[PDB]
Amino acid sequence: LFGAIAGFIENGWEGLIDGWYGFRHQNAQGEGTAADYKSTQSAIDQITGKLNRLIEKTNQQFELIDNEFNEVEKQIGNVINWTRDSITEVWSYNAELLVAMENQHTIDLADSEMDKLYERVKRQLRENAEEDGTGCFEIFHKCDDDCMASIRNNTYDHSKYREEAMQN
Amino acid sequence: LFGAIAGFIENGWEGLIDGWYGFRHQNAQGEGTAADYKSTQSAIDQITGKLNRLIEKTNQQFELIDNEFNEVEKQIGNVINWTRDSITEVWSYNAELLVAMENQHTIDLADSEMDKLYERVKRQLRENAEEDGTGCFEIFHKCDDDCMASIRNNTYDHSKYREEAMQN
Amino acid sequence: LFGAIAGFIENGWEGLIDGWYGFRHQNAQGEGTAADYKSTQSAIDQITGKLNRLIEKTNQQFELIDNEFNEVEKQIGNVINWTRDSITEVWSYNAELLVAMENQHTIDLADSEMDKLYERVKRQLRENAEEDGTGCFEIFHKCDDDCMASIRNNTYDHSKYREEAMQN
Amino acid sequence: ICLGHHAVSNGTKVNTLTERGVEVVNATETVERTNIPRICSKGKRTVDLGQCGLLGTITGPPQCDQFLEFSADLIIERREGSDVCYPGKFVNEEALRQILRESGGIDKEAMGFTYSGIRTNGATSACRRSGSSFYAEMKWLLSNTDNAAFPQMTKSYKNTRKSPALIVWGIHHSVSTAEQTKLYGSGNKLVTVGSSNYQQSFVPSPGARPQVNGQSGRIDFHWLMLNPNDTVTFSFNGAFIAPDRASFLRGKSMGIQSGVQVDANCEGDCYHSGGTIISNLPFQNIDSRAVGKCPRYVKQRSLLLATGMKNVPE
Amino acid sequence: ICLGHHAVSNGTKVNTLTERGVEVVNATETVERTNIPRICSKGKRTVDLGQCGLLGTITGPPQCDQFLEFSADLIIERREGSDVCYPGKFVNEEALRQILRESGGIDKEAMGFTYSGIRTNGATSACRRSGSSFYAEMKWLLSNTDNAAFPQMTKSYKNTRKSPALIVWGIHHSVSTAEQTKLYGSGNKLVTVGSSNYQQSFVPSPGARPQVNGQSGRIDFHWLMLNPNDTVTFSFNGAFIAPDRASFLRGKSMGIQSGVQVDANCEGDCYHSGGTIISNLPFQNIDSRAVGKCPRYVKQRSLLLATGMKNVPE
Amino acid sequence: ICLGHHAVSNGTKVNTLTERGVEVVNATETVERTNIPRICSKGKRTVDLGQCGLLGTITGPPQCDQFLEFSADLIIERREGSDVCYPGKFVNEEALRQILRESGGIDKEAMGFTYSGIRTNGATSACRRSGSSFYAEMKWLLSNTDNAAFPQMTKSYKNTRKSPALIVWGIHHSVSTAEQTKLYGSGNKLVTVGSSNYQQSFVPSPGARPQVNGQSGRIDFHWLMLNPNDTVTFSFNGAFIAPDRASFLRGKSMGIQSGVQVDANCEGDCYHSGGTIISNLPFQNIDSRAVGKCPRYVKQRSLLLATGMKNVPE
Ligand SMILES: CC(=O)N[C@H]1[C@H]([C@H](O)[C@H](O)CO)O[C@@](OC[C@H]2O[C@@H](O)[C@H](O)[C@@H](O)[C@H]2O)(C(=O)O)C[C@@H]1O
Ligand SMILES: CC(=O)N[C@H]1[C@H]([C@H](O)[C@H](O)CO)O[C@@](OC[C@H]2O[C@@H](O)[C@H](O)[C@@H](O)[C@H]2O)(C(=O)O)C[C@@H]1O
Ligand SMILES: CC(=O)N[C@H]1[C@H]([C@H](O)[C@H](O)CO)O[C@@](OC[C@H]2O[C@@H](O)[C@H](O)[C@@H](O)[C@H]2O)(C(=O)O)C[C@@H]1O
Ligand SMILES: *[C@@H]1O[C@H](CO)[C@@H](O)[C@H](O)[C@H]1NC(C)=O
Ligand SMILES: *[C@@H]1O[C@H](CO)[C@@H](O)[C@H](O)[C@H]1NC(C)=O
Ligand SMILES: *[C@@H]1O[C@H](CO)[C@@H](O)[C@H](O)[C@H]1NC(C)=O
Ligand SMILES: *[C@@H]1O[C@H](CO)[C@@H](O)[C@H](O)[C@H]1NC(C)=O
Ligand SMILES: *[C@@H]1O[C@H](CO)[C@@H](O)[C@H](O)[C@H]1NC(C)=O
Ligand SMILES: *[C@@H]1O[C@H](CO)[C@@H](O)[C@H](O)[C@H]1NC(C)=O
Ligand SMILES: *[C@@H]1O[C@H](CO)[C@@H](O)[C@H](O)[C@H]1NC(C)=O
Ligand SMILES: *[C@@H]1O[C@H](CO)[C@@H](O)[C@H](O)[C@H]1NC(C)=O
Ligand SMILES: *[C@@H]1O[C@H](CO)[C@@H](O)[C@H](O)[C@H]1NC(C)=O
Repeated sequence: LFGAIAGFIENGWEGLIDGWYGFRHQNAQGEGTAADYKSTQSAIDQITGKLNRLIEKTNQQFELIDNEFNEVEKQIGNVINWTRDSITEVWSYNAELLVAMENQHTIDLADSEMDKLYERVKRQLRENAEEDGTGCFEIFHKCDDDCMASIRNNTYDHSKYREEAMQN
Repeated sequence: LFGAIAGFIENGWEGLIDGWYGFRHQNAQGEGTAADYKSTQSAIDQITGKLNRLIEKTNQQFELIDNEFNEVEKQIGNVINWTRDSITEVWSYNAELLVAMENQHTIDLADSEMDKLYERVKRQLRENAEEDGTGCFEIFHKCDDDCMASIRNNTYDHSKYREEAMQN
Repeated sequence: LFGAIAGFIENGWEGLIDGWYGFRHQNAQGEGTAADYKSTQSAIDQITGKLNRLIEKTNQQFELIDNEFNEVEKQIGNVINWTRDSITEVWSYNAELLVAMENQHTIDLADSEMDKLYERVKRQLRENAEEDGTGCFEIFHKCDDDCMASIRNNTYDHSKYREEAMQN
Repeated sequence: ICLGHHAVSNGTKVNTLTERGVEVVNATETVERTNIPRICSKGKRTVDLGQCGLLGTITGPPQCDQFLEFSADLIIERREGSDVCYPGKFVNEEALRQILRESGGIDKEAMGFTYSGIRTNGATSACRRSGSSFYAEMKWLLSNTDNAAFPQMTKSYKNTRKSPALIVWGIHHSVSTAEQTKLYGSGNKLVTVGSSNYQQSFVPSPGARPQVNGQSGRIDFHWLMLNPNDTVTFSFNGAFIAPDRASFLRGKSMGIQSGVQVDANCEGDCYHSGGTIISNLPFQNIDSRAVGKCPRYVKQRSLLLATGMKNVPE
Repeated sequence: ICLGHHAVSNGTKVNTLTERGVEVVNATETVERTNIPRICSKGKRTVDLGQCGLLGTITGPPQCDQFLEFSADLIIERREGSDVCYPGKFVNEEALRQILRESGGIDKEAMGFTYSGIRTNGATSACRRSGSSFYAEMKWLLSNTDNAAFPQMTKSYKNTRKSPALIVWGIHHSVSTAEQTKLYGSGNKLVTVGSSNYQQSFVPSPGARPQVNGQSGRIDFHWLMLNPNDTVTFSFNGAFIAPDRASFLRGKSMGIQSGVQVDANCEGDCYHSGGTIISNLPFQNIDSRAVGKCPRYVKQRSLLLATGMKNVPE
Repeated sequence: ICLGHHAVSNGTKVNTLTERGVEVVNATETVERTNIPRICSKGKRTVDLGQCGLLGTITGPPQCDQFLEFSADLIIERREGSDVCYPGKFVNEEALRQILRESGGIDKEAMGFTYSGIRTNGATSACRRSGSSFYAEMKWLLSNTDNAAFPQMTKSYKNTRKSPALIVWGIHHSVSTAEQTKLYGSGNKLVTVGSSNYQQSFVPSPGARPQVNGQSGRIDFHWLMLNPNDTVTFSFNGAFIAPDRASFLRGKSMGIQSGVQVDANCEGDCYHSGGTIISNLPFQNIDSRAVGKCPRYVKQRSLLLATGMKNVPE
């Protein structure tokens, strides 16, 4: 676990319905809550990949070994049931473990994709900003809906904005 | 793995018996080695959760299929043993894998909870301090047993202390 | 996953054949692409440890329960095959899951050892440098093949170089 | 600038390695509970035996007259089915069923046996056709007259085919020693049977059994698989139901037992008594004895797989 | 300010995916090795058969006189137990035991058989009570005099109950043909047995066997389960041990085999020959054949589960 | 300063929890496909039975004359092997093989039986040695003259050893009732067999079978394991092949069936019909019925394990 989702970030945005991970800035010109695609998509293609691994096709046929209209001899009958029940315990165990393990990883995986989004927005706004501590970045040079777009789509100049913010 | 426990932090504190993760500062007024609760507790509730998942109750009864006072016929006897041994290999394998997998995760989990403690103390003392590189923070504004408490319980003002340290 | 290999780092170095993780600087005196040993080795000893866990020795003997020169009676024959096929499904499943799980972890493990290398070079060059954002560090005090060695082997003074770079 | 993640009002609890009931944004079921209560048989050569018992297809009681040479990918046994007109049963009956279930059906072939100096048309009111009849593939061999005697005969049949020949005969057990003689004459009667593979022998055992289909006698049915070019030999002297025809396996099939109806509108590969399991899920909690190509049976009703992050509301 | 983690002097080595013997702060065992060498039976209706063999509860040798109608949740078989006074054995004996083990005990019911024109009180010094006796639930049927003859009889019993009726009879094999006649008169003797379900028949086989319990003859015990409203019929003429009473299953139980004593002070659900496994652990290395509700048997003695971080000392 | 990771031109695709075919730097196979087409037997006491059938080692047809007392760690059965000179077969034959396969070989011991008033040297052209012979460990017991009669005898053998004594006898079934009398005299012939453990009995069943090895009669072979200090008793009167010697298990071995040759230059522990699987891998896709100490059989041909990071080229 990476410490973002249910981490220092207190909660989620039940109005963000455009993707899994997004942006929301608080400047002068009103507002804007957005969506990041390449973080949303990458986490989606991985959950989708897990799911498509659990759907498969045994070309493995099994036949009747028992008879429910006409019970087989008791001794062989009991061996068969004993065998079937043993096998049932095995699969019930495998299933329970598989899902628990997979869910644990899925959860740690989505948390990962938050932290990987963040930590590279952080590296985009080099010294022209600071980490608030709730997933927020205080920009010390009043960015706008042209700047804010340049961050969202990774084009923000990590220098041609600097010293205006540096001495503040 | 996250790189804290047996990471850049060289070792552990065999005198920290109040919790799993704690604090120890080195200012003028003597010393103080403490304990963090919400990092200690969260890692504990997760180990406790693993353990409580491995203790369960098969309402799955199995009956005698064999006889040790009076050996069953050889042919069916051998089939039964062959079956039992196959099933035994399966469970011995499941057990060994389960534990190895679980331990690997438990270890990476406790390491995680160190890094999540650290990296948010780091974000508390914004620019009023620096990362030594051994899990230590050089505060550039002589904090005390009132300050040090304010860090330990997340109340340190990440500004009302700033410039005193900034120009140092 | 930690976000380094196939992360912000765009690609790998098909000329780095001295180890898994290395260094490459770009100063005045020509060039130099090198190799880090203790990151390369630690990731190697862990892959080696996985591999040596999958090679083992069942002192578990199984005997013939069937006959291919002289077919056993049909009823017991069918029970035996049914049992063998059930067991085969179990192991085929275990194998497929084991490998997929192990590979997922191996990959996230090597990524981890990149991030743990980086993030401690970063903590070595305290404020005397900045994160470019592609795994590169802009040193603001022209380091050389004596400096560059001191970083590679963790001896760089994280102060006796400072203010020369600080005001730049 | 700040960044967060999405969340929802009502989420789905799942279980993890560390917790039980941690809410995630979305989940999906992993265990199949949905049954279709019909035998999905779309595209498959199917045979519903109804009242004909599977073993009856070999011997030929009237229920099985239209099944003496069936051809199928899928064979359906029914509870109302009977292998028998005249009361009796097969030795190692279940092994035979499993053979017949994966046979692809049967082809019949005359074994050629000719008889001289005995009767041949033995029948009963337990096997009704016109009036009293018998198993269509079998021969109730008898002493010439309403007592008389039975010449210890020998019949032999050679499998001149490239496949094993399913041979079946019967031993008749009369109500009494009085009846056994009135049919086959007196004396301890013996049937011996051997192939270059096989080795057995039979004496009848007369006595009064309770009435089944209005009859107190029984017929013991036995069988063996004759390999190609191997020969089988029947040394007998009475109490004997002769095989008139042999049976050969056509190829491959799957056999099931069900109480639900056929549907050529749905395709299935996983069957059980109450219908068809059509699913992509790796597991099922419907029937542990389901046959064909099925998800693995598990005891759990439900195991939810996370398809999203942890759901954290404000 | 600096922060670290706790550690200890002596830690616990565990195994991981990547390592063997990595020390952690704390660990806990996952494989049960602790046995309690008693049959923990607290709160359970228990029957310790001692010297009575489980199959003896049906036929009734003197060891089993106090067990002819037992009622139990838990049945304990003992090594010293015998199904037999007069030497002999059961056909398909183990199937029967497994039935009796999960039966909840047995209820007995008279089958009503009345006899005329033969003897009925056949006994032996192998079955001691007052003096010479016999199996309490069985009838040693005999020719009237110290030779005489045996009228081929027929007895029939109808299960008028809502449950299957366990029927048991015996075939007596005498030391000789001399003895067989002195008991049942001369001639090949035959017992036939049939139900609307069942179909079999028997001839004795006299000859000298070695002495067991001072006796060189044997009794062959056979059995069948009569379905409700189905009838069974016994056509015989000698060499026959008649069932006097039938048996019905009471409900549900579990049967074990053990050499250790009962303890009503401890509750258990997982049993084996050497006692009771009381544990919450998912696995055990005590006995692979343990029965009841048990952890899964594994070959490993120990598998330690990490309950703490890696232990790093200075 | 900048830092990266290594990569390669041509990498290896592997599968993960999330993907299929993700390239890594290096991989290694986990499923064994490599067979060695010989029986690797280096360092093992090995016995290749060739034409001697495993069960023949007990009875002693001429193929097995050099195997009557073999001693082995590894027993190899061959397709060309036969248990039989005079045509016949064993009852519960496969159980016996499994016993003989893990026996470590056999030691023989005279049972001491002496005969008076019958013939003893019965032979046949199906068992060639000098000329006509018989099974070397068995005794073809006969009436004194070319008709005559057979005194109902009794032979008894006590296991005075600390191990179970494998006892084997035969029942002879003649071509006819004519032949049965010309050999053993007239009348229903009976063999009874019992131990303080065991309980059975036999009547022959004459009749014409097809010719095997130029012979139309059959011999039925039966067997039992006599516990120490327990005694077995043979009550008979004809149609009987007497055990001349008993057999004792030497210790421990493993038995296989193979069509490939022995190689004392390679050591193996995992065997199958087509050779030896020598591997450290946890899994194999070679033969699901492989025996000994083997990797687990899986259906997959290949499952590649990552031994490096993800491979990312520029
Ligand atoms: C070949 C032959 O004998 N067929 C008979 C048949 C047999 O004799 C009998 O099945 C052998 O056990 O008997 C048939 O009627 C039998 C008759 O017996 C009465 O006692 C009873 O009351 C009737 O219900 C009925 O079973 C038969 O149909 O089988 C006549 C047939 O010709
Ligand atoms: C009903 C009856 O005949 N009971 C007999 C009994 C039977 O005849 C016998 O068990 C059938 O095989 O024999 C009894 O004594 C037998 C007697 O035989 C001697 O040869 C032997 O030396 C003694 O040990 C003893 O076995 C018996 O008790 O079974 C008498 C009984 O009346
Ligand atoms: C002890 C004895 O009688 N040995 C005979 C043997 C037996 O009689 C026979 O195996 C029992 O079924 O017969 C032998 O020759 C039999 C002979 O029979 C002819 O009909 C046939 O054409 C021949 O091929 C051959 O089988 C034998 O060798 O077994 C003679 C031996 O003395
Ligand atoms: C085997 O199990 C089934 C249920 O799956 C049960 O109905 C049946 O009675 C058992 N068979 C025997 C022989 O007891
Ligand atoms: C089955 O295994 C047990 C040990 O678990 C052994 O004692 C017994 O001999 C085996 N049964 C047979 C029929 O060999
Ligand atoms: C059991 O399976 C094998 C293949 O593994 C097959 O050849 C054989 O026919 C089967 N046995 C029976 C009795 O059908
Ligand atoms: C819920 O999960 C399933 C599996 O991925 C999917 O069918 C469905 O689209 C999901 N719901 C949403 C919000 O997409
Ligand atoms: C099978 O039949 C062919 C064709 O007649 C015959 O030539 C051959 O002898 C037979 N095969 C065997 C097993 O001998
Ligand atoms: C050691 O582990 C077990 C399992 O959690 C526990 O009973 C015990 O309390 C642990 N020891 C410590 C230090 O708490
Ligand atoms: C069972 O007994 C009832 C009560 O006498 C009877 O009416 C009925 O015919 C019987 N059931 C069957 C199977 O016919
Ligand atoms: C490829 O993987 C295997 C397993 O570790 C190993 O034998 C081989 O050395 C590897 N190749 C390289 C580049 O080392
Ligand atoms: C076994 O043989 C010994 C030695 O003669 C004998 O004393 C003893 O009675 C026998 N053991 C038994 C089972 O009685």
